[PDB]
This record gives sequence, structure tokens and C-alpha cells, in this order.
Amino acid sequence: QVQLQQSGTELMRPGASVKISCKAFGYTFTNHHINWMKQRPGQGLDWIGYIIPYNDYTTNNRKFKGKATLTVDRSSSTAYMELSSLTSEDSAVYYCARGNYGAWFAYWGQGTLVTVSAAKTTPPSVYPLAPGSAAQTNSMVTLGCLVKGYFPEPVTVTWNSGSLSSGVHTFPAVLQSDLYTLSSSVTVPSSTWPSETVTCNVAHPASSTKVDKKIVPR
Amino acid sequence: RLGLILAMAGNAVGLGNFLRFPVQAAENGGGAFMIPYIIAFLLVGIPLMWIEWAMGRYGGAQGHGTTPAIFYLLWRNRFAKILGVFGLWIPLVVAIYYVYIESWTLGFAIKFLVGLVPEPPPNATDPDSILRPFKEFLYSYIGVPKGDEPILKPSLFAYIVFLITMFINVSILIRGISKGIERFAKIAMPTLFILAVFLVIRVFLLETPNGTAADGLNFLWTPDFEKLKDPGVWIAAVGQIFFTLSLGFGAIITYASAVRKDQDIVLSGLTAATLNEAAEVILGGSISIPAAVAFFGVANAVAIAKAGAFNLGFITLPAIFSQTAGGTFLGFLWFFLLFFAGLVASIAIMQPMIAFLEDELKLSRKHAVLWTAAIVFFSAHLVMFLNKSLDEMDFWAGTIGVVFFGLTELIIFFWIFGADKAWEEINRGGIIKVPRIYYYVMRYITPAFLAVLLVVWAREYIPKIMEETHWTVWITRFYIIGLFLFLTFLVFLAERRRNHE
Amino acid sequence: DIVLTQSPTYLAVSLGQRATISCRASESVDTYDNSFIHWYQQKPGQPPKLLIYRASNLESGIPARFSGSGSRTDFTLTINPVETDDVATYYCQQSNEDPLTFGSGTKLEIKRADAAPTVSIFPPSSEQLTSGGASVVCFLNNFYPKDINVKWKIDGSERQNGVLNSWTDQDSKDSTYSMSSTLTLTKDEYERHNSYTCEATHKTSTSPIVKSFNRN
Repeated sequence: QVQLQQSGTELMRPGASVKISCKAFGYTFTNHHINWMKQRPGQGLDWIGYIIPYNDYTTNNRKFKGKATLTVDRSSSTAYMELSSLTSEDSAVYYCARGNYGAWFAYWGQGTLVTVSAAKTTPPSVYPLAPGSAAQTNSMVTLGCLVKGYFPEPVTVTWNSGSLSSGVHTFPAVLQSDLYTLSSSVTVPSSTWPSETVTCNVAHPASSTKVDKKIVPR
Repeated sequence: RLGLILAMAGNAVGLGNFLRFPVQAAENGGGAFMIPYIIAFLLVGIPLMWIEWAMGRYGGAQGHGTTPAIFYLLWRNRFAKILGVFGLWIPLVVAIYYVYIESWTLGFAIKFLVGLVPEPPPNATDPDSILRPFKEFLYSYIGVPKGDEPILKPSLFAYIVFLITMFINVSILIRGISKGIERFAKIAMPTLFILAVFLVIRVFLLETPNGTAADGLNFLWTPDFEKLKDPGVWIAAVGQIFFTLSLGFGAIITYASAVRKDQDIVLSGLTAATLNEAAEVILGGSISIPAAVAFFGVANAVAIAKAGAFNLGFITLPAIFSQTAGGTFLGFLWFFLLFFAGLVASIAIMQPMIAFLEDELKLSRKHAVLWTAAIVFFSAHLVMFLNKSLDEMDFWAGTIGVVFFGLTELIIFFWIFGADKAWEEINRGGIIKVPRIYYYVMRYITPAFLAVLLVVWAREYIPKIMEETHWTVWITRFYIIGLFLFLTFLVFLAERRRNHE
Repeated sequence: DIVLTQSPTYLAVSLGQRATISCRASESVDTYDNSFIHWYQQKPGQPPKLLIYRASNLESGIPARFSGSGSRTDFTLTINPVETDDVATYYCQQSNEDPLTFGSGTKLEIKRADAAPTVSIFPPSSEQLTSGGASVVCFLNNFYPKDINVKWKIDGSERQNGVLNSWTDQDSKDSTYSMSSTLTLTKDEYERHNSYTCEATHKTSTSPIVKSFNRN
């Protein structure tokens, strides 16, 4: 019943410093080593370093020695990793994971995304994708959602508040001109739409924008 | 320098050094007790301390955390888990009465705070007359019965103080420790050490018409050639070494699972054990016993110690504070300090059960803590209300239980896991190497010694143990056996739940 | 440090058959006659997931399909029979020597029978038109294999420029792929032409799948 909950996605100017908080729930926090690992989207996991929550006493992998400082708040049952001298190469997904007493890493965090860039934060534009006017109808129709011109990643895109999870394909964002663009497609029976309302739930945390878009016929 | 020193001194002060030790020595004919005690320290205490650090670190390197599982890792036999159950039963059972004793220390602290303390009978000069008021303070507090009555009748103040003590303990176990841990322990341990030193020095100048404090030190360190042939003394002595060194409890093992495999455990472990010894035999042992003999005389000190477990200091100490400068304030400080000292230890003896519920059976922290607290709180009513129950538990868990369990850990770790593998595990990361002779002590001397001790002990004290009917102790024997069966049941449920997937 | 070299980097296997992934180490991973290599299943969008520990031992919650093997240097992660949701990257780790080190990973993908993409073409949103941009989206869903081709035709002409493409990961149920192709122009240029075509060339058919709409 153990959960590790991590802060979230953060954007930083190169050379600055950040502090990521992995908060520990449902277990005695002092009993178990906490480990810190780095993973690029397309790369294998590098171990950053661990910390012993009872006595503190961190140990960092040689590679990360100067770029990562591990601390702990025993009162709040939280582990912290502070990254300094940020660079684009520091941009990655970071996991906190505790093996039991440190087998290793049995329980994982949700992960935390770090984007190192000077680029400014822009909200996504959400455009409905309807089928073309008078496009012949079959046993099923397919609808879409276009999320364009936002920064940085990620964006949460669901349908009907997460109610329709089946037969939906959400494609990877593609970075063109400092702004990210992605689209999501949903397949539903023809008797489903328009006869029942189909809606886009789009959320950009970084810009703090939750936008919903109705899909209507042309 | 001075700070680092007072800090080093405060790490070992447990109630075991002050409240418990005096009672153990007095009930056994002090000094006749010291020989087996010292021998047990050299032949049992140190090696097992090292053993526990090694086993704990080893189990941490793996992640079991509790003795049932570590034992299972060292010896793949269903029987290993059951012997391992003692690593939960002993600490839980000690916690059940230990929390109550802590509550007495808080109550006394409060009474001293308000200036409600016992003063000797003016112009009485009668050791029994002198003893009655001090006896009455404790007896009126916990409500000792007249005529060996089964039911005990603790004062309302004691009960409310118990409620508060449980509330504080639970309140601490749920939320972490920030304002009252480092920031307070760093003050209280050095303060307590300084206060204790002050008391040993002060008591030793004490000489009165009923006896002399010097006579107490002489009494305690003069070997009684006659009691050595007594198994009870040997068992009591080893049990005390275990209790005072926290050795026999699964708590040292779990705590030890947080230190890295490469970190030294030889010097660190030996240092903790030696610091603990110097911490009691010199300070705790030199306060209460000399004070009681100087004040109440030998006969009364022994009779008081034999009265029950932990009673001795609750009487001797308040007697001492009287007639001393700012004795009421010094007393308040002493007992409040003692209270915090007890607390630190009780959360520690609850940690094995909490950890067992969380790692196995997969329970949350809230549930592990609440169920554990429920068990200690409910069960403690037996110790507060049933005559001689506290003593019976202190005997089975804090004396007998720990030695048998200690032997179990030595056989499981050394014989079954590996003579040489065990040695290798202990040796890794050590600042100094383990003396060559201890390989032989641990492998041959200590285990043979303990096995023989338990055997000679039994059949000497077993039939006598079957011959005691207070009506209130058989409830306790049955009940604690039931608790042991219940814990065995929890281990069974953990294996059934895992095998079910 | 101890370096972990994993055999095939990308592995594809048919349903119901067995998959053998390997791990090799520069030094022995064995201490006290115990192998410290551990396996992880990581799907994209997820953290890793522990599979096997001490190299022979099945973690709970994980089906018996996953079995660990090997010793000394060489280790073998065996998945039989392989299941659809088992598509993901798989890693191995060595805890014997500190610091700790990971394999480079093995990406598993299922072999699914050839399947045609279902193409749908979406006109630019009026709302987007108010913004000045015009984007035409063409979805190609549920096809196998991954390799596909998209050509954008505007008034019969092939448009090379302003095409952003995205592919999903292989589905964990039907083992298919999906792709979104997006032709991005200005509203001015979008109002200059009329017909907008999306042509999908796949191995499942010689004749390309053509989806278009007439701007109106």
C-alpha cells in the first residue's frame, strides 16, 4: 500500500538550480533506503544516488557527484534531490524508488520531468477535429483533438473526463519551433455520435490551463 | 569536545539501567549477581551485540526487516519462522508493561513539579518508620493491595497519566519526530547524564544512622560465594545484560538494517555495548542500591526489590531527593528526563511489531500503529490491575525470553547460516578486526554456555513455576502464550497471502 | 564499474511463443553464491516495474510466465508464453558491486498478422481559422507493421513541406500501430486551393488508401 508521489514537471534556465520532492506514504519512512535514478525518454536508466532516511548519509554515483544533492525531511516523510548547474542534458525523467531496506527498487515513483531551456511557457491551443461535412457514415465514426503550440511537456488529454478510455490513440508530441504539438484520436460507433456528446479534456499544468472542447458535426 | 562527550554519554541511558537493574541485583543478592553478570557480558553480551548488528545489516541488505523473515533467509525451514516469532513477542510483551512504568515516571515527575513529595518522618529514626512514607507514595500511586489481594487498585491520577502516556506515544508513532526529537533528546540526554553523575557523587557522601552509602557499594561489589550455585541468578544476570543492551530485542536488528553493508560494525557495536555498561554499573548501580542500603538498611532494600520489578527506584530515589538541595526541583527534572528516556525506548520496542505489520501482511502505517497501540493499551490493563502480572511478564519476556531467543539467533546465524560466512559478515567494514578468540567463543563457548544455563535453570525452577497459584498469574501465563500463538498466526497468514497469488 | 551488456536490443516475437532476453556482466554478479541481477518491465509513460529479483526469484503480482535463470556472468530472462501487455522495454540491473548499473534495455514487440490502417482525414477547425492557421490532420489507425508512408496532395500536387508526423507505441492488446500526419499551412494558402488529399501506402495493399475532402 506504498505510494511515492513526486512534485511534477518543471522548466528552468540553464545554470540554475532545482529541488525535487519525492514524498513517501503508507510505510515507515526511516526504515528504507531511497534511491534516485535518471532516465532520458529514449535512454536506459542511470542511477543517480541513494540516501539512508534514518541517518541521512547520501551516496551519489561518480557521474552525478557534483550535480545532485540528496536530502531528507523525516517529519514530512519526504526525500529531496537538488540539481544544480542545469543544462539541456540534465533534461530528463527522474525517478525516486525504494527497494526494501535497499532485490532493489521494488516500488517506483510516478516520475518527474525537467525541461532546461530559456524558452517561455505557452498555453496549448485546443482545436476540435470533426469529420468532413457530409462524409459518408459507417457503423463507426472517428473524431479528433488537436493540441498545438504549447510548452513545455507534458499535457494530459482524456475523453469525457476519462470516461471513454477504449479505442483511443494519443500520439507523441512533436517539437517544431520551440513549441510542442500533438493530437489524439477516438473511435466510437456511429450510433454513439452525434447522438451522444463527445468532449476533449485537455490539461496543461505548466500554464495551468484546463480546456474542454465539444466535438460537433460540420 | 565537551559537547561531543556529553552527547556520547547520553546515547545509553535506559530505564533498564536505573529502574530495572537495581531491582534485578537486589532480588538476587547483589554482588552474588555481579559475577555471573560480568561473565555474561564478556561471554554473551558483546558477541550477541556484534551478531545482531551483523544480522540486522545483512537483513537490510536483503530487506526482510523482522526476525521471522531474517531467520527464514538464514535457515529455510518452517520452524525458523516460529523461533523467529520471539523477535516480535519479546518486544511487544515488554512494551505492554514498559509503557505503564513510563507512566509512573511521568506521574512522579508531575507530583514533584507540584511539590507534592514524601518527606521522611521527622525525628523517627526508625528504618521501617522511615520506609513506610516512601513505600506509601509509590503504593498509593499504583494502589498496591493489602494481603496479596488479586486486584490492584491504582489511583485515578495514575490511570489518567497512563491514558496521557498512551496518547503521547501514539501521537508520536503516527506523525514523525521533528520538534521533540533531536532538539529535545540532544538536551535531555546530556542533562540526564550530568544529573545522574551528580546523584552518584551526592549519594556516595551519604551516611546515616541506619547504614552507610559506602556499605551499599561494598554490598554490591562483594561476591556472595553462596548464591553462585543458583541458576536463577545466572538467568537473571544474562537476562539483564540482554535487556540493558537492548540485545535480545528485534529492535536492534531492525534499526541495524539501516546501516550500509560496508560500514563498520565492530568498533561501533563494541562501543555502544561498552558505553552502555559503563553507563549502568557505574551510574545506575551506584545510585539506588547504595541509597536504599544507607537509608532503609540492607534487609529493607532487598525486601523492596523482591516486592516487584521497578519498585526500588520509585521509593529509593524520592527518598534521596528529600534532604537534598532543591530536591523537589531536582526530582521533577530527574523524573521528567526519565520519562522522555522511557518514551524513546517504548516507541523503539513497538517498532518491531509496526514494521512486521507493514512489511508482511502489507498493512499501512496507520493500521500497523493503531493495531499495535490497541494491543498494548488493552493488554496493559492486565499489568495495571492484576497483582504480580507485571512482574510475571517482565520475567518471561525481559529475563527468560531474551536468553532463549539470543541462543536462537546465535545458532541460526552462526551454525546454520555459516560459521565462516557469519564471521565474514561481521568482519566486513570493521575499523579493527574481531579478536581471534571470539570465533571460538561464539561457535563453541557462548552457545554451550547458554544451552546448559537454560537446562540447569529448568527443573530447578520449573516445578516451582508450576507450584505458584496467585489466581492472577495463571491468567497472564495463558494470555501471553495466547499472544504468542496469535503472532504465529499472523506469520502463517502472511505466508498464505503470499502463496495465494 | 560493472558494465551490463544486453543481447538483442530489439526483439520481436509471436503470441504464445517464448522470449529469451540475455544479460552479460564484466565481473561476477555473485556474492555468497547469490546472483544480484534484477529484471524490470517498463512501458512508456510508466516507471519501471520489478519482475524478478536475485535472478531466479519471481516477484509477487507478476505472473508465473516470467522466469529468471543463469549464473556467474550470463543471465537469462524467459517469458513464456508471451502476452500482449508484455510489450515494453526490459532492463537488467547489478547490485553486487556499488555503485549500481543497468543494462541498455531490450524492446519487445509482438508479431501481429498484417493489418490495414484505417485512414481518417480532418479539415482545419474553424476556430483555428480564426487564429490564422490551417492544419489538416490525417489519422492512420490500427495497422501492422509500423513502417508506412504518407503523401499529402493539395489540388493534385504533392506537398512536401510542413508535415509533422507522430507514431504511437505498439498497442498492448491488438499489437497494432497508429500514426498522425499533420499538414500545417497558413489560412491564406489553405483558402487558395480546394481539394486536400491524404494517401496511405502500406504493405497490406498495392493500391494506396486515399482520403480527401473538398474545402467548402
